[PDB]
Amino acid sequence: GSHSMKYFYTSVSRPGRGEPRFISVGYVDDTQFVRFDSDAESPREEPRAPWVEQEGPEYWEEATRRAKEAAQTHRENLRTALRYYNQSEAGSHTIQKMYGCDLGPDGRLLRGYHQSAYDGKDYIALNGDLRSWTAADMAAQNTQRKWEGNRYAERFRAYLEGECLEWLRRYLENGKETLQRADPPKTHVTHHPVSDHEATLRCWALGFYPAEITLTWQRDGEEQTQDTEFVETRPGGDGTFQKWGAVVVPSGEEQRYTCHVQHEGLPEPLTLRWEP
Amino acid sequence: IQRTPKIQVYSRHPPENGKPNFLNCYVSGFHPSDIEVDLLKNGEKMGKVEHSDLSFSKDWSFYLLYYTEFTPNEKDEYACRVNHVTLSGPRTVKWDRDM
Amino acid sequence: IRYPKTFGW
Repeated sequence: GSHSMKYFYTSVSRPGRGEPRFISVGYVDDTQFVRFDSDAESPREEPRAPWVEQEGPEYWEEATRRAKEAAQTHRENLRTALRYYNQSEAGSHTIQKMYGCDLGPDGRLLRGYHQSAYDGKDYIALNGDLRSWTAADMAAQNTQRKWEGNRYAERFRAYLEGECLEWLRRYLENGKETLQRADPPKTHVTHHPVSDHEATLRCWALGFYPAEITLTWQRDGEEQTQDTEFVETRPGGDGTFQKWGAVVVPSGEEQRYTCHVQHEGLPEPLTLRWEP
Repeated sequence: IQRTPKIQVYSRHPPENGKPNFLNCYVSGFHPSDIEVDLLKNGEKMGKVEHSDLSFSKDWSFYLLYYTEFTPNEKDEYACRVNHVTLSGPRTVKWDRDM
Repeated sequence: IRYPKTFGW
């Protein structure tokens, strides 16, 4: 039911401290499976998921090769950027690049991604049509023009519909019981008095996958945004995710508030009340 | 552009005094990637603290997960200390079992 | 699997 594979690239220049640091990670949906760090004691593509370890040496050698090539080219892009924005070589700068493909249920390509930022701001991104590019500024227009000149969008499109999908399906089959799972969130409501006239209601959602989830509070059956605090979805450290949503309530109205939780692993959405 | 990091110090499982558990400090939405994170028990750096591989989200902001094994009680205090260029000195967030 | 070619800016 719609899956995704994405690669994340981060190159940071560090003047005086040698070559720029290169860190790239691979994800299937919300599960990391590979990792390459130029500052590792023996830089190479490493497995971070149990279901990818079964790949033979050829896979790790090829992956290491591609990762290293990406590192070199990124290092060249740093310099090219210094020249574009007319910046000093004594300052630190960062290039980030995410790309990947979305496997639709019909087995065909659903979505394509190839976007990159410089110093935390959009630089250049592949458009939804997977044929044209969008440049964020003047400097990126050079990259856009020269990428159009050598038909890169098409070349990346060949990968999107080729190796990307094939290997995505492969990963999906090999890690079926962990990637194609829908673990529902363990939920409960807690009560934390703020004073004598108020109290915080906290709705918990623990150990669910994937990270996609929805938590809302309602007063008398009507959604409430006032006096609510929803924290950013956080990882469990074991491959799961957590999230809680709190609401400040007048003492005595606790039973008029309900928590609503929507998740893929839930047969039907949950309506929770504080059970002392 | 620079962004201030968000910190969430929490446990993997609902904490029970005397029961082994996992302490997590989740730092997100920061930039650049240069950052220092420490897990502290009673103000002192814990023994074995590790972190996840650097990654980022849609808005390009980075996020990291630092973690260690801890067994919570009533007398001990756990916290997470973060240092970043956007922070005026180190910021320390105590672990609250209610959060 | 990673993308073989890397585009220069």
